[PDB]
Amino acid sequence: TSEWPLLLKNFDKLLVRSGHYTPIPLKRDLKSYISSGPLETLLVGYKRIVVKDSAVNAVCYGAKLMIPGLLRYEEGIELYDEIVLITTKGEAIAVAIAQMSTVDLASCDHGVVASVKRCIMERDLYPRRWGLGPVAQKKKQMKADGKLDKYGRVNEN
Amino acid sequence: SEWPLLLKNFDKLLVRSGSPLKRDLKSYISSGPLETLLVGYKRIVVKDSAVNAVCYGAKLMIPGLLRYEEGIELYDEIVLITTKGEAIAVAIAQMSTVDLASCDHGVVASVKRCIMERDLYPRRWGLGPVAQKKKQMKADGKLDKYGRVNEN
Amino acid sequence: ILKTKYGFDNLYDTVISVSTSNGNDINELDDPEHTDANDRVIERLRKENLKFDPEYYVSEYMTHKYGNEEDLEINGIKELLKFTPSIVKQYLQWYKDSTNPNLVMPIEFTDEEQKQMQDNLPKKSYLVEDIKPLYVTILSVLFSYVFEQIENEGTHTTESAWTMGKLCPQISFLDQQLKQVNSSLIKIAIITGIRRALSYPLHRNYDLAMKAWTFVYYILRGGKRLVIRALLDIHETFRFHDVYYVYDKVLLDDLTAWFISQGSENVIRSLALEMRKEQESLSKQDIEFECIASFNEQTGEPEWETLNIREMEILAESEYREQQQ
Amino acid sequence: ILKTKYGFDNLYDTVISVSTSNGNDINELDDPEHTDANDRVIERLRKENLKFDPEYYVSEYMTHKYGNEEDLEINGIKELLKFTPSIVKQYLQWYKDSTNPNLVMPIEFTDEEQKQMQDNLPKKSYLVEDIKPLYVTILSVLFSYVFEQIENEGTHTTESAWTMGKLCPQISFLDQQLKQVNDSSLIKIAIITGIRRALSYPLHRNYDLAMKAWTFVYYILRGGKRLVIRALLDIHETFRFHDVYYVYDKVLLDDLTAWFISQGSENVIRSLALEMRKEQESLSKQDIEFECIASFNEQTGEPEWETLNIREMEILAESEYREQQQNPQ
Repeated sequence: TSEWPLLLKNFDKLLVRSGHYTPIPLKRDLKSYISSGPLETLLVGYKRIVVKDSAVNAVCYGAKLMIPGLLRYEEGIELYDEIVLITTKGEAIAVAIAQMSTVDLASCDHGVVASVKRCIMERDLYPRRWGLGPVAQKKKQMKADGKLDKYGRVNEN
Repeated sequence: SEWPLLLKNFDKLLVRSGSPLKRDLKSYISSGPLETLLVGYKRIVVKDSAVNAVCYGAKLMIPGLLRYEEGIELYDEIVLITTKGEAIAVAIAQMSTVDLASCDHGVVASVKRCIMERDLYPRRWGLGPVAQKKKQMKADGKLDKYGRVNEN
Repeated sequence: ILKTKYGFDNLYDTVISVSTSNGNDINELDDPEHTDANDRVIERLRKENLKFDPEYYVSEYMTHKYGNEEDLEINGIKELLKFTPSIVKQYLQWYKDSTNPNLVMPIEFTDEEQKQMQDNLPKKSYLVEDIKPLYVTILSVLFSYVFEQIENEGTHTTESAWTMGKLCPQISFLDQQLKQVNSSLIKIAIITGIRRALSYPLHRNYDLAMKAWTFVYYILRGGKRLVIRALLDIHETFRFHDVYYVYDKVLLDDLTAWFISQGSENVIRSLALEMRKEQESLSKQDIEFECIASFNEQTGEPEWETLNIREMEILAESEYREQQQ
Repeated sequence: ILKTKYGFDNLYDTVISVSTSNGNDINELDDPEHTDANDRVIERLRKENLKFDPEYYVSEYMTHKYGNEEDLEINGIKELLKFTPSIVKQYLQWYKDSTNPNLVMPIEFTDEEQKQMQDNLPKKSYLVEDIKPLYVTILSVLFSYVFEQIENEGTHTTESAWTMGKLCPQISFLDQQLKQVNDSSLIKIAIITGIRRALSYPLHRNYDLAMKAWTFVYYILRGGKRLVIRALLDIHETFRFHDVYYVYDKVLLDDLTAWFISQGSENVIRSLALEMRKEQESLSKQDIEFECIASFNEQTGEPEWETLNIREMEILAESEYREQQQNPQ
């Protein structure tokens, strides 16, 4: 009664056939049983909003999508519509609720575009990147050169 | 032409006034509670003996049905689930709630989109594995001169 | 790494790798853009041995031979084995009344088939030197098509293209070579079809695989036009798929167009007779796999053993007889 | 293997492993049913060092310090740093006018909070001997809550519990011990842990942001038992509402709130507020260290590790930036 997997809740609402009764070991994670086929067709029904790469990660963390993060939007998006947020690569980020209509998406210079209903993409697929050299490797090169202090640490100046 | 599934009809996408390839869904998908995406659909619980057929896109027949939800109407988009609560496929209802209760034969649903991997519920052999049995026979010398399992 | 061309007459590239980012689960090559012809054969053979499931194979065999009515009803093997695809029924009905059975079967293409040839196939002329891999591709793809027709009792499903693609080495592995560098190629194509039909589809049964090869023989005997009817059906099944259409682009568009303009009735008839001779020379003892017998106690690595499918059946029949005793 | 009990007073088992089959991505233990308390600390420390991304950290620091208006608008750091959650505003507004601000803050529980305490919490009596890990749990769970409240600018999202469970070692790692087997030191460890996790797991990884959250925990604790209950009820509700994460209420939060309501001490809470503040003020960037992968051996595959504190990472990044800006490329 109390414990049931997500898709097995409201178990009473499930009807049996007349005749023999075969009573209802643990399931796996969706990511573990999911096919490697073209499953993105399951989201083709939803209207789309293309998110700027700089805003992708925030959406994976469940954060609201703001005007600076919007790149492209579909016609006919009405307030509160269930939509899909996609990258420029065509990856599905999340299923979201439209927080402004297509007319506002065209005009507004600020505000909430959409709020996340269900995250689809892993966190840190589009992480914050450092344009210059990796810091840990820079410290190793400094140990090799003797450019570090007596305590073996990077000093100020 | 070569565009990704979710990027088709690209012209229909409007801009505001004023090239690395993507990954497979299985490669970028979160390990979170993503089965909530299917909570909208009405359900049909599939007998373990019929799970694999559904993963291969085959039609679901009366012998494979275990439980069905109230209010399933003909042609409704539904979800086929296991007794463990795993999502097998998104399917089209080929009979109503009244027929599911009465019919002793026929097509229950036709697969629209497979979700579960093939062979997660494979055909199983109740007795010992055959390859293991042949090794035990090599160790005992119960095999022929060529090193094969003989008739009798 | 230099790019390795593939598909019809090795004219294509890039398409397959792009498709794998879109959910192309038919492709079985790890690196399609940088795998030479010989390495495709090596990878295929290794992956086929990994794919084959002896317990699944043995279970299917036991259900067919010893299963009760309910076991057989859920499985469907007996119903599949009684099924005759529409294309084959057309041939057999014509053959039964034919005054000269060695002649080719007459075919009137439907309005739908004519529109398909006019609107969906390339209009370019072909000057292909190496035609032998193309006729072998036709042989392999006809097997995939027939097997799918039986398995689904003549109705396509959303996974019809997957089944066909998986049973065809020229599609799944982009392998038109079939044989490793250290008719025989026809025999290899038949054995490959059987091995793949015992490793990939829902129903894994030797008699079912042999039934499909027998039906390929009849299609080939029907002649060029009957083969075109089958090729058009295959082409349409892939064309209609939002992901798998890439196999029409890289192989089936040209294979079909080239066959229509350059296919030889004599070559097709010689192929029908050669494949039948090779098929009849085969037995279960020719169908071998490398299987995991155990796992290394110290390492966990798998210990491999070679078995033909008949040995698997005998061992399973011995276990069953001991259980029933 | 013998089963290892977990949660409140180590009374629970099985629940967590079953949840991982339902998409519990908060749990970070490989084997929750067979991992002892000390092994949870070992696993946590190893996984925290693997999780920490120095390039992400450094990028966040550089955006805050040197980013233009467009960079800062998309990031959101400056707006988060100006935000005061509602619970803190309530305390600060009361404190500003209180004639004696060393006393406890008066609290009148809302109709919803009263219905929550009546309908959602266990009604059993508590006789817990070891109360110190429970007060430390309250501390860690308050930091998680405060951090989430700031990061989301006071509005919950579908991932609010994920954030709360991740910055909390008693949740993600079922670790109430915090220290390896070879009060004040445990408090300092709890603060450092919160900072290390707040710079490794959430969207915004900023030291000033982590310290802001700890300062707000101090204020909540200073407010007293009832203000702490207001926060605990909010945490409890965020987990209760999730179809998967509710297991953390079952194994920890249901009992911790009910035990705190009936057995929580005003004196202990005040002593805790003053001790945590003293420990927080004794900290600097030099206390926040990580082991980072500098390279991989090409022939061996073993990652080559290097130890750095967050300040060394910042200096190295500032040197690279100055070289990029001062010199023509």
